[PDB]
Amino acid sequence: AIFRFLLFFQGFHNYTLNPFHMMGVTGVLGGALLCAIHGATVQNTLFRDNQSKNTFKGFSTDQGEETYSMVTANRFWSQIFGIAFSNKRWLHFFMLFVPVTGLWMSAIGMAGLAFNLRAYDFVSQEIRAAEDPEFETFYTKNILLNEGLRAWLSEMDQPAKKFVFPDEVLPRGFS
Amino acid sequence: IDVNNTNIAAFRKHRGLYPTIAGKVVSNAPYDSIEDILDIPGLREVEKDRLQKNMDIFTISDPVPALVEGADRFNNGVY
Amino acid sequence: QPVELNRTSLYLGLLVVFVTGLLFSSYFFN
Amino acid sequence: GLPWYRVHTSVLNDPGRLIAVHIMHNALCAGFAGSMLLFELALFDPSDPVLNPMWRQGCFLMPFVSRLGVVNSWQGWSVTGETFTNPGFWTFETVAIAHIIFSGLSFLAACWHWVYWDVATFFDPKTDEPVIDLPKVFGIHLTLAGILCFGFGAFHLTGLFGPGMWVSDPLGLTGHIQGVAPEWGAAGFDPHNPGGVVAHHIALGIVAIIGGLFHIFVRPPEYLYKGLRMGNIEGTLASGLAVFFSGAFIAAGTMWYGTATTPIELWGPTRYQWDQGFFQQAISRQVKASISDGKSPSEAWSEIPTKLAFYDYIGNSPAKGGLFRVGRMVDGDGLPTGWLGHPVFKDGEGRELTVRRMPNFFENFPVVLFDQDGIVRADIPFRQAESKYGIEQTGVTVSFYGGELDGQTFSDPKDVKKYARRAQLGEPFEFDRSVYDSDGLFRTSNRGFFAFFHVIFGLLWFFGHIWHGLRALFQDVFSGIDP
Amino acid sequence: ANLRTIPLNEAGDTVTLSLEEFTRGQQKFNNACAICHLGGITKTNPNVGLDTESLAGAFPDRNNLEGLVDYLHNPTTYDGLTEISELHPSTKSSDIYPKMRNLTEDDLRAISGHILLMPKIRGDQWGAGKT
Amino acid sequence: MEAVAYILIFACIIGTLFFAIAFREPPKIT
Amino acid sequence: METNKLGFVASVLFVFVPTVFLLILYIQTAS
Amino acid sequence: METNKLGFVASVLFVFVPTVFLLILYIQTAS
Amino acid sequence: YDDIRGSGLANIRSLCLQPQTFLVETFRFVEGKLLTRSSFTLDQVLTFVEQGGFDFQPVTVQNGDRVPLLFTVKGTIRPSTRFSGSFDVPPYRTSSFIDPKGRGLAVGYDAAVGIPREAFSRQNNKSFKVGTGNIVLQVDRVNQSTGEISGSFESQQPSDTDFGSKPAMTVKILGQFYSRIT
Ligand code: CLA
Ligand code: CLA
Ligand SMILES: CCCCCCCCCCCCCCCC(=O)OC[C@H](CO[C@@H]1O[C@H](CS(=O)(=O)O)[C@@H](O)[C@H](O)[C@H]1O)OC(=O)CCCCCCCCCCCCCCC
Ligand code: HEM
Ligand SMILES: CC1=C(/C=C/C(C)=C/C=C/C(C)=C/C=C/C=C(C)/C=C/C=C(C)/C=C/C2=C(C)CCCC2(C)C)C(C)(C)CCC1
Repeated sequence: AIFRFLLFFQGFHNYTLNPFHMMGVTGVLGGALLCAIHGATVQNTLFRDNQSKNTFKGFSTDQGEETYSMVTANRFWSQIFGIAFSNKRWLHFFMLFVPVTGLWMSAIGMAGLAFNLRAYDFVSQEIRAAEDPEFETFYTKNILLNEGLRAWLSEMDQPAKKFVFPDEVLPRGFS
Repeated sequence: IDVNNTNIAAFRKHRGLYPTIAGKVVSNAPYDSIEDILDIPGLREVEKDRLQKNMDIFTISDPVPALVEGADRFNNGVY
Repeated sequence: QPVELNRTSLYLGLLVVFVTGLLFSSYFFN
Repeated sequence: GLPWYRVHTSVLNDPGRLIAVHIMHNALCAGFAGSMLLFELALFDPSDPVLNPMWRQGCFLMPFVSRLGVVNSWQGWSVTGETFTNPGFWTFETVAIAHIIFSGLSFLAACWHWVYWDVATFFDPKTDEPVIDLPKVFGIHLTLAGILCFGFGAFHLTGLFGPGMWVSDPLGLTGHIQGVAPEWGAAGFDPHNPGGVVAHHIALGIVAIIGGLFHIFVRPPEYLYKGLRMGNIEGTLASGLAVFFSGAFIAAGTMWYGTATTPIELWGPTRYQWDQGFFQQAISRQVKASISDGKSPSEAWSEIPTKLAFYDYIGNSPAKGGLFRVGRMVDGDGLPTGWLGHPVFKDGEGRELTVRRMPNFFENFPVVLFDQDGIVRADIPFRQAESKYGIEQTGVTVSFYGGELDGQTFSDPKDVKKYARRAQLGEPFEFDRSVYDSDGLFRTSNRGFFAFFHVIFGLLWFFGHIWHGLRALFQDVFSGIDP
Repeated sequence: ANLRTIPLNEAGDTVTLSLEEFTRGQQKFNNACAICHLGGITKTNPNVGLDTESLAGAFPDRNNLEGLVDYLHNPTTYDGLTEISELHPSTKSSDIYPKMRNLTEDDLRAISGHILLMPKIRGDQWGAGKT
Repeated sequence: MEAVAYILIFACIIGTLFFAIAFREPPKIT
Repeated sequence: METNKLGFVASVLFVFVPTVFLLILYIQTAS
Repeated sequence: METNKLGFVASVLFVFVPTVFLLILYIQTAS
Repeated sequence: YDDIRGSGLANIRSLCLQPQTFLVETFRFVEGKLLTRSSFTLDQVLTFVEQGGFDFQPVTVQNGDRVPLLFTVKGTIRPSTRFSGSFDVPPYRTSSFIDPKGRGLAVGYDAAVGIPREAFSRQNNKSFKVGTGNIVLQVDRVNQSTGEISGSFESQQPSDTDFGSKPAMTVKILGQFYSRIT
């Protein structure tokens, strides 16, 4: 049902084109990036606080000292990525801030799709493609795919509406 | 069905015609006479007589250039 | 206390402005 | 106060400066109301309220101004339509100029309160620290809100000493301003009832006067003073932000659904009047009543008002614009020049055909013509190689009743293929897209834009409510927990 | 019920099918014939479908159970000019197509009876697919 | 003039990226 | 290209009205 | 009025590009 | 084939036609550049009637404007003898082509369904006309031991109009051909 909802939102709403959803995707993908990169950075800047090769026993709950070198991690990411965190508290606030604000921005995009206020189309390109039957962009091929989804789903998506589409008004791509 | 604008897939509709009769009525085009399909320039007697039964639907109306631009009657491309 | 904005916050603010503007420019132009 | 996102907390312990910074928000709000109405009127076309109402023209503040009583301008015209010569004093301009003058006065008063922060009102007598008594101030404020509510609903909306309010018929054709008696029964809770609005404001004015008097003479309990952090002004902000975001959702919902407060002469029709075919059934009912009154089909169909036909345009559904299709509705389909009349499609067999109208969901829709049986009889094809249906293959003719094409019949494939496209968009209309450089893509009304903005406002004020409630309760641990 | 009853021959005699027999034929449709007749049409040629209107309009009329079994005994054209048992699987020609070498007369009868006892169950869901 | 806005904003991202690597505030150990 | 005319002036004030604010805040911090 | 189109955008950058400079300089002096 | 696989040795019996230059008469005949790698060999085709074979080759040549021309010819021997004739150029693409907006002639929309007929109707209703091309075939080298003659041509045929959207221009084509009269 969620998968139908996702494809319905593309075909009827063009939701990938919605910029608030693009920030949602950016926030969620960056949240996953931050989760992975912070875990691996901590795990690879650990201190030698044990004797065994299993470094998971090099940490006690009661200890008040950092279990990983923030200095070595800052050095590594400064010389790999050009920037690095130096503030641990800011790092963990960023790890909070990134997926939460992404998820909020996607919620703003859905609030817009409640009133059908859609980033469906770019008016300049729907114009140009219609005055020029040679102007093809990936966007025009997304608009065509959306029409294909819309006409080929809606007759069984909403069966209260009783949409009757004959086989020869359904947009085919010339099979 | 017209015999100078119509494809092979709409020669299915007739009771027993596919594929040689339809593959030969289309291969030579245009036909001026409606009854010019019955001369059969290279077809045999089993084709000739069977086509001679089926003369109540054939036509010579108009070969549209959008419908004949090199194997558009044979495989238009609509499956 | 007076307001601050350190260098890192300036760079972060500049990128968030610049990337957000690049994102929304395509839709302001429509 | 040092991080950039904390700077306005410099007035958090300075109530004179707090009043200053509030009076400046007032000056900005009223200056925006005045300037926006001036801009809404420089761009307004008052020539006709039938085909170019304010909701087609992107008027944001004008409906709210005219919903209470201010419908006519000093130029003569009126959004109801009549031009005169003595439009009272409360016109569209006087309102914007009053807000501009208020904005100037409030800027000066905020300057005074910024400079003279140290007045002995904001510091208690016993010590000299800045304080404001939130229960007492709340009671005074609640009482003031109570008198303003009671008065507005009992003297401005009733019309006893006020203009009244906009009322309309269900079809939304006789929109005018008159004072509305209160409705105290169950009928007062009908959303499309203005006496309910009048009675609500009356009853809640008495309620807020009593509560404000109770919140001025009765001090809060010692458990609820520390429980709700009643000494913390931040806690007051959190509860006010709660009221603010839940009102936004209620305001947005009642704008999208339509109540007596948002009539369709000002904000236009709702998407739910197109979803159920509200004006379509209204016109069909009126037409058949005239048909059974011994009138011809063309004669009955030409008594349908252009304003009643225009409501059946799907271009007037507020659920049909786009997020970045910015601007006014006539920036899209264009300026309407007239109603083409009811199209009646007839096949080659002489059967009544109906074009399936398109829903609010669809950006574009297959044009398919049904009949009384509901079986497909013609359509505008796509594959057009096994297309047994089709306009020219079936010979569908369109004949118009009413409007500009009254009596005319068209049988050309191009013409029937065009008017079957305009028939699925509702009642067909002629659009001139040269006056406003209209691009052809539908735009939502002021109803849609207001509803969507105030939903975004509800969502961010939900978060702001949470942020300040959590900050008010967890004030002791904001800097950190404990060593 | 009446779905079991199908045309047997061109003489005219509606023959009823057992539910188990029909299911047994349905399975064998999906092991030796669904390679390219899955759905209702033929993948090799998208014009010769296994539909009622096509099979009744075949020459000879092959919308009959005995007609379909006799087709499987001899692959011909839609008009029946050349008996090309080599481009098609054929009950006699097991060397070109080894799929029916294990199928008996009952197997051919059941697979031919299941093709003609769907179309009033489905309708426009077997003929050419639901678009 | 719509490409000009995009190229100018992209140049602003690139300038911020250079200045936030090259002229970054030094992280001092305590 | 039938693009919004003010879409240029919307793009550049969207991205430099905040930017100068940040630079103001940074410069007054650095001095 | 057949006026220069860019005369608007010339007028406003002529008078606020220096202005923000002054405010930057003032604000960093005041802080 | 492995010797010619990757080389390109392809690019009355089989009559192959190998252009080496494409002068388009822009508003004089200027010669562009071949943007379709090497697929211009009209191959395996007193009066001569046209036959099967690759009697069409769509080649896009290139100001900075792509011109997609459908190079085609549909419709005693000594070192001077010429078979001058004319041919019917079909449209570049057949009527089952669809533009970026969903519209087409055999299959497709009949109008722009992006907006909701107007001044778009020149691109909406697509046409499928036919053009004529004059070709003059020169015979230069004749070897009767194999039974075959070869020479050069000049052909003037129109380019594509995008189903009636833009005025096509005439292209001059020169190159050697070789056929086996039998
Ligand atoms: C007998 C006199 C009388 C009469 C006739 C009315 C009549 C009316 N009152 Mg009422 N009122 C009265 C006395 C009276 N009142 C008194 C004495 C008080 C003091 C308590 C009130 C306090 C009051 C309030 C607070 C409200 C009314 C409202 C109304 C209107 C409700 C109709 C409507 O639009 O729904 C609108 C609102 C609702 C049907 C309730 C919505 C509440 C939602 C469901 C809460 C949850 C939403 C959540 C916060 C956000 C959603 C997020 C997301 C999940 C969507 C109606 C005309 C409502 C109104 O004016 O709406 C504009 C309204 O909110 N009255
Ligand atoms: C009545 C509404 C209201 C009020 C009075 C406040 C007041 C306050 N908030 Mg707050 N907040 C609110 C709503 C409100 N908030 C909402 C709705 C949200 C969610 C979006 C937030 C989320 C929030 C956070 C996360 C924080 C605050 C903080 C603060 C305090 C510091 C002030 C500040 O941030 O200045 C600084 C702001 C700037 C210097 C520039 C901000 C520029 C904004 C983003 C653009 C301006 C847009 C436009 C001009 C404003 C018009 C809005 C329009 C929609 C009406 C202050 C007491 C801070 C705090 O807790 O104090 C210690 C804090 O960190 N708020
Ligand atoms: C391409 C056009 C778009 C532009 C996009 C670029 C936006 C940049 C925004 C500002 C970012 C820099 C903030 C301050 C950083 C810092 O303090 O550096 C200080 C450094 C020294 O490093 C430092 O020096 C300091 C001591 S001192 O400076 O040497 O005295 C020392 O404390 C410190 O550790 C050391 O790192 O040098 C500077 O003075 C930088 C200030 C230059 C002004 C910004 C660049 C302006 C654009 C230049 C190109 C013109 C474009 C023309 C076309 C329009
Ligand atoms: C037991 C298995 C099969 C059965 C019962 C079967 C049945 C049939 C029948 C009855 C027809 C004629 C229908 C008509 O044209 O009206 C036919 C045609 C056809 N079959 Fe199948 N088939 C089987 C296996 C296959 C397979 C595996 C293929 C895959 C290559 C295939 C490809 C075709 C083709 C291409 C045609 C059309 C040929 C023509 O027009 O003569 N068949 N089949
Ligand atoms: C001095 C004075 C005066 C005068 C006054 C005046 C003249 C005024 C005014 C005023 C004004 C003239 C105002 C205003 C306003 C406006 C506003 C305040 C607004 C706004 C806005 C906003 C807020 C927005 C934002 C945004 C954008 C841009 C878009 C979207 C996004 C954002 C949100 C960012 C007088 C004499 C009387 C008195 C004395 C004093």
